[PDB]
Amino acid sequence: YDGPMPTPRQKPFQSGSTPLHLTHRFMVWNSIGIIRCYNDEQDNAIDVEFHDTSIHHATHLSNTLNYTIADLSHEAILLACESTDELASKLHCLHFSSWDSSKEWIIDLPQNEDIEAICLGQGWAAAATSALLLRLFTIGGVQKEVFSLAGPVVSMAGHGEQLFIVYHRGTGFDGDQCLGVQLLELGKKKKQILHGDPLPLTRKSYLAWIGFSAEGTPCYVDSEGIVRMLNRGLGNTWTPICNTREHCKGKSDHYWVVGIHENPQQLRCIPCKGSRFPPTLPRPAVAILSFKLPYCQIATEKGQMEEQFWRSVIFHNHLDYLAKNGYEYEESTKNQATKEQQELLMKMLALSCKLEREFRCVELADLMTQNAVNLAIKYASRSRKLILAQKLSELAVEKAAEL
Amino acid sequence: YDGPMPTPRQKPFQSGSTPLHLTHRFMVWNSIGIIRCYNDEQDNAIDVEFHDTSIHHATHLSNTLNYTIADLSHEAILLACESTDELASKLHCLHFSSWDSSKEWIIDLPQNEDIEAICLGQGWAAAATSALLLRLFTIGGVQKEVFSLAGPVVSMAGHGEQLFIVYHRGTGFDGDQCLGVQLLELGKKKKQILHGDPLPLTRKSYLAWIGFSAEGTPCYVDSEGIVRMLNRGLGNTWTPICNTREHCKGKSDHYWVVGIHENPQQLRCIPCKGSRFPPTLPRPAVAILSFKLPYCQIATEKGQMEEQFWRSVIFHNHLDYLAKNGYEYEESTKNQATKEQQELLMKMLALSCKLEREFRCVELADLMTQNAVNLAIKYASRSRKLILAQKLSELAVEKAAEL
Amino acid sequence: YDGPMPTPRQKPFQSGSTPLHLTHRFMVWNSIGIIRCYNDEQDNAIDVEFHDTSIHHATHLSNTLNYTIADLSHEAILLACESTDELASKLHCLHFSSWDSSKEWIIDLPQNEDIEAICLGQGWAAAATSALLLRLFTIGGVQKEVFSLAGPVVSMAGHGEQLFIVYHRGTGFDGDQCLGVQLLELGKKKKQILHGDPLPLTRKSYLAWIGFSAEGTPCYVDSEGIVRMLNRGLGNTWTPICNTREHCKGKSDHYWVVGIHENPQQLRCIPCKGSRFPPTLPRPAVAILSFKLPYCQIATEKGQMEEQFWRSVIFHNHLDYLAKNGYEYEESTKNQATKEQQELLMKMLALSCKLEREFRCVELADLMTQNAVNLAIKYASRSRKLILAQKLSELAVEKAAEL
Repeated sequence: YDGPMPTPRQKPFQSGSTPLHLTHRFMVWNSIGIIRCYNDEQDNAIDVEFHDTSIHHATHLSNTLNYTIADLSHEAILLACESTDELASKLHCLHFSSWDSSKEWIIDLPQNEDIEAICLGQGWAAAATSALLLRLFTIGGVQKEVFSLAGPVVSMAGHGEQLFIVYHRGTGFDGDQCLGVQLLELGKKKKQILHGDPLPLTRKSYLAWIGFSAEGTPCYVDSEGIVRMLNRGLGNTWTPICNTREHCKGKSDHYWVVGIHENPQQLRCIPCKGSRFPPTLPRPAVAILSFKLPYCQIATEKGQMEEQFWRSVIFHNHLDYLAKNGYEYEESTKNQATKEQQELLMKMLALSCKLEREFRCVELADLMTQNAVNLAIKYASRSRKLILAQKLSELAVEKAAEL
Repeated sequence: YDGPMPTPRQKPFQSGSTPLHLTHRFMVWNSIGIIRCYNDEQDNAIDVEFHDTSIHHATHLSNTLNYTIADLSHEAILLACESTDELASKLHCLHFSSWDSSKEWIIDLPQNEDIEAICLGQGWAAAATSALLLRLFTIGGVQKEVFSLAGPVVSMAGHGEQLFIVYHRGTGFDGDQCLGVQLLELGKKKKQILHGDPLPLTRKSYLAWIGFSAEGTPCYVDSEGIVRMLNRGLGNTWTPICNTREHCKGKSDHYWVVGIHENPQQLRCIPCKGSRFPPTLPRPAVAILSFKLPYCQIATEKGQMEEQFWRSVIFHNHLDYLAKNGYEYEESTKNQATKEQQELLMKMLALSCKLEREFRCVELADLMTQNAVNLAIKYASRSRKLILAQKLSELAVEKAAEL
Repeated sequence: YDGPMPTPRQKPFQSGSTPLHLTHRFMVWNSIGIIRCYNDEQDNAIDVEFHDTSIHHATHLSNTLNYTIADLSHEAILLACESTDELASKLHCLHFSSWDSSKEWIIDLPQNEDIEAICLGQGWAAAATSALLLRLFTIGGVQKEVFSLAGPVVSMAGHGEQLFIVYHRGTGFDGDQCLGVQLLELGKKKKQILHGDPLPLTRKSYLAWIGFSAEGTPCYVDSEGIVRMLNRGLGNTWTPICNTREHCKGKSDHYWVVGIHENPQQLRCIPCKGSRFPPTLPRPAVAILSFKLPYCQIATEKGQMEEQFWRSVIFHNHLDYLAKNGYEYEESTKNQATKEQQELLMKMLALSCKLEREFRCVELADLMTQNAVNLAIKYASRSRKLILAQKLSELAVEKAAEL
């Protein structure tokens, strides 16, 4: 027939890695460091580098078992290899931060089970296998819980107690993938935050990179340069926070995401000219792109301030998440966020007042604090906006009644 | 091959509209009013009518931008048009209920982004775009939050703070659609009630109409005349409440749903002979169909009363929803519902008692109030049903212990 | 084309039944009893047997209506038949445990609606029909709620107030099924525990058996012998608890699951040589297989004890479920479970201490009770593990601070 064709399911990958066929490739490049693998026919070597030299010294390994998957954190180095006709699939952990004399452990998966993806969390490690199993391990080598995956894994990321799994929930058509996300919190109270929700992607695009921001919010990038971030303040939906194609000059130009930071806001990525991944040598330079939510009429003052407001809102939801889970957060960052947002609301209200859009001013005042609304009332008494001042006063009464 | 064939995904639509190819078509017909579009080669006009003349005067617009999507509420008129080679896709709002002198605003979507569906809520508006984005706007023109859709939108509806999105979650086979529902509450505490649950449809049918009842419960109709309603009292499942094919006399006869009302119960729709949608002229007459849940042996007294009981139960769940969300509800309606249900239970218990089904009587008494159970005990002492009276007494003891 | 092919959706089935084409087949074989159907051209008979003769006497029925689906519980016998050109699809219940003189009821489904699956709960019965409807009935014959199914049903099971539905959520490819699970609790507070989550299956396998353990935990088996159980302590994920292929000697050997028991742990199944289901005559013998979670390096002492620990953890989650839902549970079973787990942790800590893996000892002590940690501190003071004793002491301080 001549209709829709099933899209081939994309293969699993480690975020921040370059393809396996390269002689000198990146196994992982994140906010902790870089892991490179030089593999020809004579020898196979793995080199580990840390951005902060104080964390650990540079580590060089002789890749005898031919490790093809790697992840790096401030605690350990995680390595994995598939099975051969003689050896089993192995998970290798270099626990360099351990305070004891045993800084290494390795485990063999059962017969005919191959590791397809790994990720490192805070004090734990996870491995998705060809048996549609997810195996949890402590950073010291204890086997934790095991559960089955609803489909073949695509990529896996970890941060703190959070586990971020993207897998094939179905079969897409006409170039589209059919991906689902399983988001778990592996603390003392186990929670499945997302029960295989559909992962939004740009049409005819595939998954290019997943992970967490340094502050601990799940994020991912598709092959069309669209960067999306979990919106905890919007029912755990996914909000686009950047479009790396706006910084590209041609079709063959791409950006290779390395890390995401919310405070200060910066998207650390490698500019790539001619391909989607940078060559290992010479050392590529990390670029810093700004985040921009895809808002309408962003060239106008209204659209510009509206984008700044909602970007400030979503990039400070992590403070509430750190508070709800007992983590440590700076109360000063929370206060600066509110002041930054109340200033943008006040400037947007003054703009709507100049445009004789007084109903819009009351809508903006609904997002304001009680102090900001009281200030907007006196600004409305000024400039002879008498009815607007009355509507704002009635809004201030309603806000005080909500307490 | 000769097997299952992929079903073509149905295109987005506005509920209560007639096809675009008509010279004189309905853009939207709901419980607020009617919006018609007359478009030939000479001129293009849009006419707005309100069922209640006291709400607003009849509005006539010169459709210069060729708006093809429309929605209507007691607050504003929402219009949208796709992009051309010279103009961008635009969202136009006629805020006629505004108390200020600015009763109009329009916004341009970014390049190559087209509006595919719109809907109006209480004080807000939403637009699903070709970029798989959902854009939220206040009724006054402020851009609110934005998040990505898991698939191409099919239809969109709003009521109060609720957002009702139906989209393609996959690809169906053999005439079946693969639809998912995302139900959000956009109040001060954002909630995603349904994380893309599968939307039940009749086999080989497509989505024909979605929306909310006047009381605020999500409902939808498929192409086979099956009307389904969210059952908040049954874990947010979907319960069939009507079958418009029972009122049709032939295959070519159809009913075109306009609105759904829970108190009093009535399904307002347009009878259509020969097609699925009514012609614009002459003005079609609104028919009132009754709701009937698809219960077994409904011709018998037992099945008839069982259908009346569960229809009364599901059509009063909205009272609990209005109470939990601080909305205003009549306590008298809640009391009349319970009295209506306790009377049906009492008549079903008397029927089971006549049939010497005393175990069934105790099952019916489990659904009764403590006062109704006490009354059933004295009715069981009467007519010499001594063991039944003892079982009902032990049930009354258990009910008092649950407090 | 030459690519992925759509997998034909498997047909609905009753768990514990043998195919319909057999002259003498099992309609259901569970922990309550056996129901056999002998059907040739001369006569059609249904025989009911109870494992405990004290429950009820053996029942013999003349299958005049040609019932093809059956389920059995300690309360009633449930039978169902499809519709013919003269008769409707019927649901027949033999309420043998009733304390009244009416121990039978039957109901007719509407025109062109056929029963596809049934299941028995505590005091209720459910039937999934060809109209994509789920109909609830009390054990005495009262019609309860009705809601629509997101797809064609595959199998259905019930236990207490829990309803376990597996259905087709999509179309799989290359031999894979696309199954979803809807898990409901039908008590006085209706809950949808699983909103159509994807059902994990072994690749290229189909669903072979579903049901609940005697303690009330959902479980299911695929065609590759993998037995999975709901992990309530792991965010309602699914954990493999057995692999019946490890007990098979050849490809043609299979195990036919009958029941699952958590305390004592035993998987009751019928060994089958040459086919997937046992012949009705002679009476097959019920085998008892042990549960084994698929852990790595299970031949070693570490892997063996780690498997025993997590098997003990998951097979005692039902005690917490019985407690949260007011059911009756033995506090002695909960105490024996903790003692069994603290002993395994203590032996694993002593093993890690012998291997000079002191960081791993602290990880194991995190899973210990406060008394077990205090004991591990004195064991660390012994054998001159001074730093380990300090780390365990700081862990004991942190545990006391969590109260």
